[PDB]
Amino acid sequence: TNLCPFGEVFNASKFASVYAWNRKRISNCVADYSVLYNSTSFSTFKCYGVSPTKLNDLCFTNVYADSFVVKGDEVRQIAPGQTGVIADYNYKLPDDFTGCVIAWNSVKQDALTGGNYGYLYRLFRKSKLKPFERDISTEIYQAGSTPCNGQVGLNCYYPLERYGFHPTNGVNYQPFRVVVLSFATVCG
Amino acid sequence: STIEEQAKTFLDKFNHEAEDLFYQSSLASWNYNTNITEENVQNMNNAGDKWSAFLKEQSTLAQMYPLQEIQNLTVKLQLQALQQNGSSVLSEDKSKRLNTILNTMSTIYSTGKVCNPDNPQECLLLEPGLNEIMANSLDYNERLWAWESWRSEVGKQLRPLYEEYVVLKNEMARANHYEDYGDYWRGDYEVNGVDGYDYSRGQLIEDVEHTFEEIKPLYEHLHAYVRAKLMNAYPSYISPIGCLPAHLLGDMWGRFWTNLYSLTVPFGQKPNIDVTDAMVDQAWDAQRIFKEAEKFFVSVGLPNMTQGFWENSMLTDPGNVQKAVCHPTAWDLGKGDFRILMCTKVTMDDFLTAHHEMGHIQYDMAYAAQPFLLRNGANEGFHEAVGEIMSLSAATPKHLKSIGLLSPDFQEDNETEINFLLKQALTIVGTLPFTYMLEKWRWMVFKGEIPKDQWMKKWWEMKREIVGVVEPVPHDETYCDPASLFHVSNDYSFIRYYTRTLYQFQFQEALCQAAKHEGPLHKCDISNSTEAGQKLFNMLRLGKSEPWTLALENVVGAKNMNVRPLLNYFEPLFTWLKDQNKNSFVGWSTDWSPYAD
Ligand SMILES: [Zn+2]
Repeated sequence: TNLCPFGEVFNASKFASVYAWNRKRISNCVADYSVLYNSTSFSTFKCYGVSPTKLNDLCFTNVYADSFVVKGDEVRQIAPGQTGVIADYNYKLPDDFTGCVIAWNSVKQDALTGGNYGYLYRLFRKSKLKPFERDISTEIYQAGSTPCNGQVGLNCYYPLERYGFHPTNGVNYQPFRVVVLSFATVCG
Repeated sequence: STIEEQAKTFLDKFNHEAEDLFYQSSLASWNYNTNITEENVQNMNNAGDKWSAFLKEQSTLAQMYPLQEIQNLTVKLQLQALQQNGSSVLSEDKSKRLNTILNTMSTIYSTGKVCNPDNPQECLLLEPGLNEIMANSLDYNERLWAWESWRSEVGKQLRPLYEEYVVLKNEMARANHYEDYGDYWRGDYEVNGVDGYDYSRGQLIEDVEHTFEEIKPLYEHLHAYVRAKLMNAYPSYISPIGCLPAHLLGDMWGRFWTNLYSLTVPFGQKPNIDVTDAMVDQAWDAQRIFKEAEKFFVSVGLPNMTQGFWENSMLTDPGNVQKAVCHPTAWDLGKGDFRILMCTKVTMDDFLTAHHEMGHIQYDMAYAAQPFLLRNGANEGFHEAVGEIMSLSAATPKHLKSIGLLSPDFQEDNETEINFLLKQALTIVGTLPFTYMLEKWRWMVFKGEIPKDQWMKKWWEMKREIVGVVEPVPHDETYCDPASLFHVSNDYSFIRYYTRTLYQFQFQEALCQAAKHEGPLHKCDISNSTEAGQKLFNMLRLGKSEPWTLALENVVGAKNMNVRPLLNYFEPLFTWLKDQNKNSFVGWSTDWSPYAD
């Protein structure tokens, strides 16, 4: 009846920083689930709870999709049950995930010679993130036993740090765009 | 909220803000070293100005997490490397002298030239000119001249600076609670708080000395042999029982006796191994050399060079326009950018010194996953020694027939091997007395056991006693010969070369025992041997995260420097030399000299 706008989520030119990861809610529509396989660009494309072929022949109650940018050493933490700054303090997936994490290298776009620092991540938090939680608080981290007074100093750090994306990193430290497809009106 | 937890968080902000500032410096220090332009000279210094300043900012910060409250030793190690407030411990007025001295000394050494009496029209730098004399010339007086005019016309200028140098450097070393500056340098080997693996600074002077004593028999017999061979090239100038004249040793100082090979080849009838010619014919490029070097490391399991290594490294030489420093170098720039910069000619000796550099890169890449501060070899000597064993294994005739650069019609009789071993002895064994002296002279100066009015007295006494080498012209306290050597007048420790030599044969014995090699060690070749790779990598991936005595013991099974593998590598030569000397004199008199006086 209606087509699911997954392209404008994959085809978008600008992405969110991983700490403020985007989420678009796809419902009451129908789209192709194999237009995401013979793309042969996705370095990573692993469903952790479902199967690409079956999806077409199953209808779903809710298809959510999240989009963000992380470094290559960290797309491994966009997987169920892992620990790391990104998965603990920026984007957490549940242990009962039924879905699919799709990624690819974006040096072409997100790396600029001499610096590209637009993308952020949250280095410190007071606790870990409940699954699918989003924390966007630019509030000072009290690492010490000394209060910070909204002022940076000894054992008091600003929580966001900046990704430096250069086009001569290792695949190690290069930018990467991720999409996390989450899962009775969205058919196929 | 304990100090250890707080220290971890501080190190964890330092690890993320340095990985980029250190990458901005490496990234800009590459452009000055590949495009040499006065513009790029400035982008470099600013990047290093930012980096250098950032460290001392963090340095003063780290000190509010005292080690006295740190238990996790990796945490303790990082805080230590960072808490060392270093040369800033002086007054700001003295730090200006110290750095202007170091820069004045450096700019004298690089820019010193001497001009020749019988032709003032021609003047010579050391850089390309005197070094060509001191390597090839067979005329005693010309060698005498380039030796003596350097140590006087340029060595004298460094004498006053060197005094002021020592005075200031001592102030910094004591302030940091080292007894002298030589003691400060010995701290590189220092290990504490780990049982059965500790290692004090004062334990190095003994071990370097206890190990040198087992070198003497080999050296003495190499000395005597080379002397007898020199006593032909210079019939009326050399005494068959006297020290060797310092200007006849093959280069400006005698650091390596490499250039004396033609004047001392054992079986000169035998055709030497030089594959320079087999490469040209099968068409080889710096791409192929470094592709071959890459293959050797993959035959032992190690990872192949990163995609960005092939794209950003400088392997050849545009030349003409752009002006790079062509010293072979290996680069850990940060964030996965590994690069080797070498202006590679199609020689063989440039193919073996590329296996050296990729050894570095292979090593840099193993401990790349460590924390930022713990990214360096286990000690100063570890990192060049990993490279030498790669040249040792690739130079071998067994290896050159694998890759197809040596003819299968090459006969490996005993004579070609004694010829191969002696060329190794001139370099490897030569520099050990030379290196052990030069530090022990400094160690003493910094300890004050040698006054200013006995500086050059006790230098050449030690050249005579320890090294069997004599000056051709008497030198007073107005000279300053030590600082006529590049390491001395640039503020670099030099015992690193002594310990690296000993390590590499320990490493090479092991890796060649796990490759199930049967034969003399000198013919080993750890290629195709992934059991060898795995034992090496296990140490490589540590980095300085473990006490160096444990890294060495991960490979060779011993907690210390060991000469028994060194002697072993050269024993087929040693025994030949002994017979060769049955009617020569072995040793030297401390009080002969080539001059009336
Ligand atoms: Zn090297």
